Amino acid sequence: AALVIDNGSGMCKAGFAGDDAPRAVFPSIVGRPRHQGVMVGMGQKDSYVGDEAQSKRGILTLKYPIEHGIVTNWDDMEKIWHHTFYNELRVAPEEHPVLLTEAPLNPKANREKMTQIMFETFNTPAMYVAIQAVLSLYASGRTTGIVMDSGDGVTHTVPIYEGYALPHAILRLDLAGRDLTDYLMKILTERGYSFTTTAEREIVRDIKEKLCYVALDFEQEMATAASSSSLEKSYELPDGQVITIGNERFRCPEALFQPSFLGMESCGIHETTFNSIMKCDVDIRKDLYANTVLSGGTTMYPGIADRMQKEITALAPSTMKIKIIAPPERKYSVWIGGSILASLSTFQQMWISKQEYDESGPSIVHRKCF
Amino acid sequence: AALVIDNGSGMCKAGFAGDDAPRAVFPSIVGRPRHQGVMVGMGQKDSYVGDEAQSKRGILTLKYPIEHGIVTNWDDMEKIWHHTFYNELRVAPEEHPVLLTEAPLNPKANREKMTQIMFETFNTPAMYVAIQAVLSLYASGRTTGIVMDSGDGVTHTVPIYEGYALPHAILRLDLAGRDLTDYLMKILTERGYSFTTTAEREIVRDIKEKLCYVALDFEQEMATAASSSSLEKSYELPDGQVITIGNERFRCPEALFQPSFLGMESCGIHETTFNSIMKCDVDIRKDLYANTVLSGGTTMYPGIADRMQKEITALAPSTMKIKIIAPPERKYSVWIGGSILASLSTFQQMWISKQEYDESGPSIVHRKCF
Amino acid sequence: PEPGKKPVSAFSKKPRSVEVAAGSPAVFEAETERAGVKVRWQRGGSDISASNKYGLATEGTRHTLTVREVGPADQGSYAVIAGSSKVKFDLKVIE
Amino acid sequence: DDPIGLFVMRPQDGEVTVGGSITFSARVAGKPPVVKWFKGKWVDLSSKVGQHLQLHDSYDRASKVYLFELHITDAQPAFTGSYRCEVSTKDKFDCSNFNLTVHE
Repeated sequence: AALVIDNGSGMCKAGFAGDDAPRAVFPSIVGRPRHQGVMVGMGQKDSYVGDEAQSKRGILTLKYPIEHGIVTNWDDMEKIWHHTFYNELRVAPEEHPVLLTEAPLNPKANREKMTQIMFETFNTPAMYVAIQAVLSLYASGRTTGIVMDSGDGVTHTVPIYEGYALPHAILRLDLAGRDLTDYLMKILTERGYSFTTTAEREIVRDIKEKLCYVALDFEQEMATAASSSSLEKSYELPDGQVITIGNERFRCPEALFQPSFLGMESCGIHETTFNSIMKCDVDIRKDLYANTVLSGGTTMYPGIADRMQKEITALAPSTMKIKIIAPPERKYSVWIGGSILASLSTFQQMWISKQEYDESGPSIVHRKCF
Repeated sequence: AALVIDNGSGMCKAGFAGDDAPRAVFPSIVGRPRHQGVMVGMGQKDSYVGDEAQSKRGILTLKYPIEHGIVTNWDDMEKIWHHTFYNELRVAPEEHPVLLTEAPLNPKANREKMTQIMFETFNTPAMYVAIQAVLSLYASGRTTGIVMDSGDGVTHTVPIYEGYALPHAILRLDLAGRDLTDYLMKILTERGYSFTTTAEREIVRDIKEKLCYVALDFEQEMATAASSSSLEKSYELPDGQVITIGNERFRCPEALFQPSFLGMESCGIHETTFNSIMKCDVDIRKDLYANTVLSGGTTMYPGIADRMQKEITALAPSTMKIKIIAPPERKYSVWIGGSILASLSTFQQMWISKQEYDESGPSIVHRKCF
Repeated sequence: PEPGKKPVSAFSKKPRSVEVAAGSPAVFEAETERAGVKVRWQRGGSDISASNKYGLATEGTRHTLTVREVGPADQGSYAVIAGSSKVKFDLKVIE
Repeated sequence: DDPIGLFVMRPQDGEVTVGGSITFSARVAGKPPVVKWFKGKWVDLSSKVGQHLQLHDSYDRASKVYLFELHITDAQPAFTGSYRCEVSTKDKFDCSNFNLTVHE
């Protein structure tokens, strides 16, 4: 077999290569005791990792190891990896090569240190760092196209033509699901509800993933929000407090579409996709439009595909039809790409060996891969 | 007197004919209020023009009136011209003829509209639209040669023989200093520094102008960047942030020489100069190589002449010696050409009159000039 | 009817399917007629090599594959290739 | 004896128990000199900075000497080995070899 780990922001997905579903799914968080404990039966347990933290969320102060696709603290990640291999996978790192998924045009330190910790902290014969846009391209089954990959961490676009890549054409976008959560908490305050605590920060996120949905047209629903009848639903907190939301829930996902609410100059996800397409060759543009692939944590809400389709069709030229494919479970697609990628015999030759690292150094990662 | 305006990408240089230094030097930008203001007593100045915008740069969303030598919005240009004639020049358009400099193979509408605004917006007895390659030739003082003109607008090559020009032989190149700035901002992101705002866009350009220099050999310095000592310097931003760069500074200027980093098929500046020479007659080729003249915004960095000299000498036949004349202050040479061109008595007869425009029509520009 | 005779087989003994309990060890024995060739093992998604979680025992013409971590995710098919000859077998898991 | 190096004070060998704290330092005579810490051969300690390992550089005006320090806390058995201290300046290069051992 082989080991596949998804290190995307918020959730850590782990499993075995060659399997349709991963063994371990838990959030990537480290919880420490903010408050002083006054008991005599405790082992004190200073650090908590994984879903255990979720149960003990109120007392603990949650910290995310990974911010904007960049890990702030390396030993927290190590605890997470230790937790994934032993607690749910119940396997040794030595046993198989391990595949990690990384976003395009990511900083050099993250690839070099990540391989260094994987080789030193967990002993493994070989490991490989892959790019999300290329893996989705193979999953799609197309040799030519444009891939917009938006993960929990950062949204990226990477067009491809017949095996040739265009670095200039690749555009990185700073909009992500986690960012929406910060916008969402910020938007709640003006309605009279305020959350300034990390444990309760998750609660708004929980609301966002099931209660929130994407409006066919933002302006029309907001307008009809004044006379809300079906736009308001009741959310039950563990606390027992009752929360009712209306137009507030659908205007949150909107910010990806309309960054102006955020306060940032940069254009939304549909405009950025168009920009990337323009950079690309005119001949290959036509299949780019008809095979747009949606992925990541924030692409889950229904109606995104319909809103994107009309918006891309309107701004884009009508010379060719616009088709968008948005399959369910796209959130887990990145992990899936990792498992399929590691399932290829050709790929095994390609893994970055421990011996190669020691002989040449960390800087060889850019040299070996794209 | 006479009025000379250099409408290049980024900066607008204005002054009086016969002077060795222009009166006004500020960026050609438009500033508008991105965010709504909450104050009483403000004039609510919706539009800001010139250096005033630079002072109030953070809140304002800067927009460039001129893109790739093409003006996107005509009214904004009028505001710039208004600002240059009144605010720094402190003179009326009526008072003197006005000379504008324009790149070769530029669209008809830009010359026709530009004259129309110059005549109808600002009242002047006459105006003329000149071509940069011919003006540089006169500045050089030579009847025969090949002119390589590169600047903020775009790189242009125009060969000349004894007063006769060859339109077919003129080649336009899409590489410019502004393009390098976009490449540069794109390159900074991989390191871990990201700029997505127009206001901070200028700051990387500022870094490029003095910190950056052209390496004799790209591969050699990049190779020795591993153990960088003197290669890395600290740049101070208005923000209060410390930026350190190394091999990154010299690789940016390299792209004009080596477009492959950009990803484009088109050859670099030394190859393009060569291509233009090939188009020209073999007999006149011999003085073309020894009479190469460098002018424009992106030719400022030291060592360009030395790198061009060896590359042209190596690629070109050994049948003739290679000499390149690149005097200091070549950035302002284009503006200088405009001021000197206006100065000659013969030229004044040649200006495109208001009466002629009104009678014959806008299409006379090609008819009257080259 | 099917072809009368198969090409020159690389396995003296063909691994045979077996049934195992959930979480219990699984052991397969395979043999090859010709020595000097390495035998590669493949699982219904990933290749198998001498590493932990899996055990390869090779001696002479005999190759042994042992899996002690086999469970619900191993249900599917296994493929084993020796030189130019390919043969596959099915592992059944009952919960 | 031997040529005069950049280090006024050469690093000294030290042994520490598990979960203990050990500090190693090197002094360089007076722009700021570049100092690299290496483990065993091709391993750079600067890329291993975290909870276990910290780096700190300071200047003492009275002696005109720069003090470079390596901080090791919560030491583990895997940290036992040979460490190299390399300091470079614009005009001269020099280094020293020392061993960190953790026992029991």
